[PDB]
Amino acid sequence: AEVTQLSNGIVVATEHNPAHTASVGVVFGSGAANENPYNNGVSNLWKNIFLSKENSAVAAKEGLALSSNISRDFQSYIVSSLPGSTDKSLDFLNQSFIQQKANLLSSSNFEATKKSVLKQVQDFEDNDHPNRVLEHLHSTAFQNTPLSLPTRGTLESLENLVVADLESFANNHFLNSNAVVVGTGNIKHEDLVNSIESKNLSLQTGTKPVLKKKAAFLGSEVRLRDDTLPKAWISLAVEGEPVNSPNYFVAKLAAQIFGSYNAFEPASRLQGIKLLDNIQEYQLCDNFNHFSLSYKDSGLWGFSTATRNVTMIDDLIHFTLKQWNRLTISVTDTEVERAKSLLKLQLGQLYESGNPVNDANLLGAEVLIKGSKLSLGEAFKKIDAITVKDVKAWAGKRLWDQDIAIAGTGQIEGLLDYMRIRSDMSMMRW
Amino acid sequence: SSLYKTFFKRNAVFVGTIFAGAFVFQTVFDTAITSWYENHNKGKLWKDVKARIAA
Amino acid sequence: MAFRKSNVYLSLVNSYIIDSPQPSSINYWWNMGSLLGLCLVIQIVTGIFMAMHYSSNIELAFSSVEHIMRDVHNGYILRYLHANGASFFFMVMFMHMAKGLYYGSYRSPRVTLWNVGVIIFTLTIATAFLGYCCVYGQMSHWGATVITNLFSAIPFVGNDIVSWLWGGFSVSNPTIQRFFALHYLVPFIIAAMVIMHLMALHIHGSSNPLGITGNLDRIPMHSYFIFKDLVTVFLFMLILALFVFYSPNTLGHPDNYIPGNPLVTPASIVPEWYLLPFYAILRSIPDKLLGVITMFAAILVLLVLPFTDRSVVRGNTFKVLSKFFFFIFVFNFVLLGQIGACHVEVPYVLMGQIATFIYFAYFLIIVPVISTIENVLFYIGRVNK
Amino acid sequence: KSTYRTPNFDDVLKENNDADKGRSYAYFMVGAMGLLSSAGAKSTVETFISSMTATADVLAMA
Amino acid sequence: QSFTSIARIGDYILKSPVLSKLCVPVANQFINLAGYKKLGLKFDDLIAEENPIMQTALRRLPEDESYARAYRIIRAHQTELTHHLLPRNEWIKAQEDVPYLLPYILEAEAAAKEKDELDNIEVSK
Ligand code: HEM
Ligand code: HEM
Ligand SMILES: COc1c(O)c(C)c(C/C=C(\C)CC/C=C(\C)CC/C=C(/C)CC/C=C(\C)CC/C=C(\C)CCC=C(C)C)c(O)c1OC
Ligand SMILES: C/C=C(C)/C=C/C=C/C(OC)[C@@H](C)[C@H](OC)[C@@H](C)CCc1oc2c(O)c(OC)cc(OC)c2c(=O)c1C
Repeated sequence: AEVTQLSNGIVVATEHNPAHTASVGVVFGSGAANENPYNNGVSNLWKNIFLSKENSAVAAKEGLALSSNISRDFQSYIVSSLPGSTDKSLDFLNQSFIQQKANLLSSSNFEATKKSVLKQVQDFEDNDHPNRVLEHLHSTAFQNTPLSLPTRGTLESLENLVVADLESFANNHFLNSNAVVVGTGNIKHEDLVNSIESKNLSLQTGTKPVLKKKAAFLGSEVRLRDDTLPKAWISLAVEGEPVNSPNYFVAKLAAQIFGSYNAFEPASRLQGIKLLDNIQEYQLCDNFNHFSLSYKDSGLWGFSTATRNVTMIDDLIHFTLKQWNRLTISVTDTEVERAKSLLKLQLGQLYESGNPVNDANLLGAEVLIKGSKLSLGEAFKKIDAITVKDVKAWAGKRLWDQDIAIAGTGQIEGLLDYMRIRSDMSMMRW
Repeated sequence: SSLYKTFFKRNAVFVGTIFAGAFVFQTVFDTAITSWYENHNKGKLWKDVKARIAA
Repeated sequence: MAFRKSNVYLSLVNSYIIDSPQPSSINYWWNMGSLLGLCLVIQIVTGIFMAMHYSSNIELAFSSVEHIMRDVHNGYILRYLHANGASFFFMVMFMHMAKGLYYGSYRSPRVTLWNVGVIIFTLTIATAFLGYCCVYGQMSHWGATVITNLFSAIPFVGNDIVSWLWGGFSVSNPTIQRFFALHYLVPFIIAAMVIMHLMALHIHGSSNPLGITGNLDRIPMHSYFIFKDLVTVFLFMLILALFVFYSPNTLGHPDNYIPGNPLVTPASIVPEWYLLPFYAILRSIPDKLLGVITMFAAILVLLVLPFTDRSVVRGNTFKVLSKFFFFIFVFNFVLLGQIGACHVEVPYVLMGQIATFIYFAYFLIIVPVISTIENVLFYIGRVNK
Repeated sequence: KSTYRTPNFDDVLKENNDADKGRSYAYFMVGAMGLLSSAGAKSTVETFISSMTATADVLAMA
Repeated sequence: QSFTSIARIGDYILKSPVLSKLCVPVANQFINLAGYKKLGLKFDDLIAEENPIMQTALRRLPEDESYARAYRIIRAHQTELTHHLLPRNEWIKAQEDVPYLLPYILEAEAAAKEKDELDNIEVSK
């Protein structure tokens, strides 16, 4: 458990633990939330040439493995080494992001990569209905606002993208003040920071990105009815918490109370979740899962679900929203306590997997926003300190009689109108 | 309007307050109307005619 | 499919009356319900034809009924059918209720069925009282007086309710005219409650004399129980006919052939026979308020039986102690009625107070204790450890 | 067209500088309708109930 | 009244040889007067089934007992409607009048009671 971050000319962040391999990468503070409607998908395209057969063979000769991830707030390019080769990873990083960042964009490479992210993003829209729905949830929830842009980009902005768009983006966002270099694995801080302060040369230092306009939640829906699909997939959310919200953890705990479910897993049917008494009688769904998604400016708190019970979708939604009503008025001590324990377990399994590439992404994203990483033991202190009173005060502000955002696809004829769903965000009282 | 958010604060008005307000309304409204009505018809009422008779 | 199934109106008829799956073993005790529907029809039809000749003014009401008796062609038949039919309506209702009591018909999943039944019973009692007042004989006037006064026992606002019900200082013209209007209305509310009763019946079906599931052997309503119903319909009509033609006044009170007199209450005043057990219960409590509370409670306590019957089997067919105490209850109820018909005099006052206790103790004490004991007896008689 | 490209609602959307503007208006209207209804129902019930009280012609002072 | 509770009271009586010798003869005579054996029924056939415990229990009954219960119930209804009893050689004998459904019922009540306990557990720190 370590967090050593220090700024030379660039900002260097590491977290070392004797494991096996080491992962080095640069993580930029700009993602799909920084694109336009019209160059949407430029980051995903950058990712895909960085992993192209040409660049990927040059790394595999050296015994290096490549990894990249496009998100909303950020963007990361990562090389995993075998831990004494922690220097030959920094060679491949700079040989790409200074030298080859004019050789990767060759006409034959770009056209074969663009053709591959087109088959890629098309395949997504055709078949991945849960993530497709969740992506459209962000699209309508945050419409005409940076968080609405999908991470993979749209088929139409993608096929109209040229080399100059990659260039213009790279020249405005792959800057020094919008970068953090991250090392996870087992390698020391002073083992890496010296290999970085070895070579100087700043490259476009002093240049800031471009500013924008703030993200906002708009209560709304997008309904992607398709009667030929064998199920209905729906996601429903309120405006949640940004990272570095006081209620960052209260929100995450609230989502753990209702948790996630899988009708076919015997153990899942037995969880201490009151909602399960309602939904199992007539089998109202195959699965659901609650989430508290947090970004820089905003977040989404809600749930997603999939079902073949297409004539009782209204009972699914009704029982789920009646449970959420309880958070404001009647959530019990032992529900909160169950959530604490399970939130710790899952937050643990995230922050300490046996895979440094995940560690890098979690470290990178955190330090880009607040300039530091809160340690796992520090989180548990915050989690344990949450009372029933906290959850109630949170839910009464975020959940009770608040606008929602809805998205769905498949057989959603039985998903009732907006106002019916929205009325269930509260209860009648004297 | 922020006159609403002082009394009821982004929540709807509850039945108990509605019922209570209705009892108040009934009396106030009736007096306001009877007053206007009897005034508008000054001179014609039995009230006014009795003031000009004595036996 | 067959038209009786596909048509929107006929399918209702088919699912309730033709194809409705009945347990093969229900006995003639399950014929009472159809006899109650028949009774409801007899009362409504004969009442409407009489209404055509009836005047509700307090000066004219008694004479307008004498006019039905004397001048209206077959008028005495209509009046005697109505009056004797009301009595037969209660005889059959008591049997329908007693059947329910014996066979555990009030039990889950038929609690709603039972509760709606208790409402119908209250409404039927109120309807017959309203009709009885319309004759405006001596029993009419004092019945109206005594029963509207039940409400004067209500704390603070009781005498206000009574003067509002009367429409004045005492039982007068306003009173009898509004009681006729109400007597005409409530039969139709009873009809709507009967439909709600049959709706709750339909989702679980009838029970049967064994108290167990009927699902393994059903036979259709049509033919079997249509013609079985016909047997008791004719027997019912035969007996009603013997009263209407041969003994039309045996179930009534001679004082109601005397026009009502606001200044004189006959010494011979007695409630209608079907109200006597309840009357006795009220008379047994030497306090005004508690008298009327206890009497109403004697009806509401019927609602308690699904909870105080602790047994694990439905019905009394295989229960030796429950059968015995059931008949204690029935004959105790008859005694309550015989006490009601008697004078407030020495042996009778005490007997009525003890019978009243037995009435309530049955639901609240005997059934929970005995059904628990029978539960345990069934167990230790077969388990060998 | 791409389903991620949400159509224009600018003509309908209240340019949100006041968040609870429509909510406060809606809840005032819904509240006021509730008030005047309950008073109306009360008056209607009293009208009918009072028609059963002693009529003007039967209040004789003997 | 739950079968867990009937079993509690009944077993207490059955063990203590004061009560055991006093009551069981009374109970034996009650069962014969009940008369259900003359219709070809076992007591457990008589238990009201329209509730979740009894539906769970009947669901878990082995096939062969299930078909047998079905026959005994149908045969009882047919005899009832003819206003007869069975030939005496067809009556259920006391050796046959076993609590065959009781173990499934008790098992289901315990499972249900635990769920109710666990759904309502308090926590102390
Ligand atoms: C469940 C239905 C009804 C019951 C239990 C019932 C019962 C009674 C009773 C007990 C009487 C007094 C009988 C007597 O003369 O001693 C009566 C009178 C009367 N009923 Fe009904 N009634 C019912 C429905 C109706 C209906 C729908 C009408 C239609 C207007 C009606 C009209 C009358 C009239 C005109 C009288 C006065 C004539 C008479 O005394 O027989 N009744 N009713
Ligand atoms: C005008 C009155 C009523 C009508 C027309 C009516 C009609 C019926 C009918 C057609 C049935 C099915 C056949 C039968 O079991 O007889 C039924 C069943 C039943 N009724 Fe009524 N009923 C009336 C009043 C009541 C009352 C007063 C009660 C109880 C307070 C009641 C309790 C029940 C119960 C519990 C059953 C189910 C019996 C069983 O299947 O074991 N009913 N009724
Ligand atoms: C599962 O269990 C059942 C079961 O469901 C049924 C249906 C039956 C059979 C019994 C019945 C179907 C009873 C049905 C009857 C009713 C619901 C009647 C409702 C009551 C009424 C009063 C009908 C409405 C009548 C009128 C408005 C009167 C019409 C008036 C007229 C024509 C006036 C004419 C005069 C002039 C001058 C124009 C069973 O026996 C049974 O168990 C064995
Ligand atoms: C608009 C409708 C109104 C106001 C009234 C309806 C509701 C009231 C009832 O139940 C619904 C009511 C009939 C009651 O039910 C508890 C019955 C059991 C009445 C029992 C009853 O009868 C009597 C009776 O008949 C008489 O005749 C000569 C005389 C009586 O004194 C001597 C009585 C009497 O002392 C009692 C208790």
